[PDB]
Amino acid sequence: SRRWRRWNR
Amino acid sequence: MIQRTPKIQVYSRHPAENGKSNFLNCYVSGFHPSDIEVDLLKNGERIEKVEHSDLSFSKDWSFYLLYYTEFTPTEKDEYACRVNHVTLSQPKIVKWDRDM
Amino acid sequence: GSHSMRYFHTSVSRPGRGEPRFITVGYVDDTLFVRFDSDAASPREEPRAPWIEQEGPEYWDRETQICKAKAQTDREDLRTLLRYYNQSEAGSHTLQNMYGCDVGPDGRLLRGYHQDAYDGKDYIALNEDLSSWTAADTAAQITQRKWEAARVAEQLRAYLEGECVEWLRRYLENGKETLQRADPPKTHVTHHPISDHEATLRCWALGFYPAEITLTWQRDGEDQTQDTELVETRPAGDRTFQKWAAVVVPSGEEQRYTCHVQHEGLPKPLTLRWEP
Repeated sequence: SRRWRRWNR
Repeated sequence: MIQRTPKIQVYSRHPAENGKSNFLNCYVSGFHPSDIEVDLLKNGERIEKVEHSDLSFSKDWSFYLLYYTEFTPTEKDEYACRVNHVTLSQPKIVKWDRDM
Repeated sequence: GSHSMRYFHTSVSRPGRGEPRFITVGYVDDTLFVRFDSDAASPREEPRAPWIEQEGPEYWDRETQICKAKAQTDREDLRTLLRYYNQSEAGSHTLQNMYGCDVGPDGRLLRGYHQDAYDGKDYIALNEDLSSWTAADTAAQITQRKWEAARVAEQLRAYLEGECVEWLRRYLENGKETLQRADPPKTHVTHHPISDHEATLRCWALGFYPAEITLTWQRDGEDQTQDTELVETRPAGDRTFQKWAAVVVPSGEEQRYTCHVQHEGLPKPLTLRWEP
């Protein structure tokens, strides 16, 4: 199952 | 941009036996950038229904793809995979050798 | 033995041809189990292994939202990186990311990964400590400063040590009949005359799983690394793998050469010779 949280570079 | 030329292997899923249904594979790997044209050919002619895996990559970031089609090998029929990439001045054509 | 789960992501810009293409795949060990392609007619994450199909609709909805959201962040990041690298809008550029976990036979975390590449070269990587970064160039240092502020490393640590290992454990059990049953290679040695004085010996390994294998030719019990042609391990397309190794030998000296095969599916490592 994938990680939910995301962050821009 | 660093560019990396594709490695190419052409082979069958199972031991080739004449008259018996099988899968012809063309595996391209070690390449960058990801844009690539790959065709499977039967006696010089482009094979119509060719499927492919979804784009993925190795530890070193280089891409790989598997192209494949259901086929029946015979004694006289020739098969090959034709590959074009930005690193190539002309498309590379690798013949299918049933012992390779 | 030991196991892994990995998610791979690739975005490729295509100036003048619409929005970047996003493709992501997931693996357990060497088994592809999920896929998403932003160019599919109606994009959703889809199953690619029978043991994942049992997951409920809520699973597929969440996975699909994550993929779509990741595609959007990569579109934004491609535009940001043109500014970081002072690049024009003329060229195609590539962002890659891989993350996941390696576990031991006890299902405990051995190593977590989260690492990125731009135009095929290292951009930024989470270190093995799961608390610090390796940034490859001055652009990636900007990203590092942003990610330190936002405690990205701490959040990845929590994901990789928890969710990643646990979902891997779940998949291994659900898929045990195929994931935890190694298929040993089927092997044979072939002989091919080149001339009256020499011949090729080719050692074949077919239908094996997982992909990790060692195929070596020895002469008089010594490894022949220099003289051995060894092809990249290749997918058969039915979830198993293929590989061969070949040496060129003098006519009549074939009995001096042994092919050695190591694979986890074999009870014992094999020693093969050509049988005339």
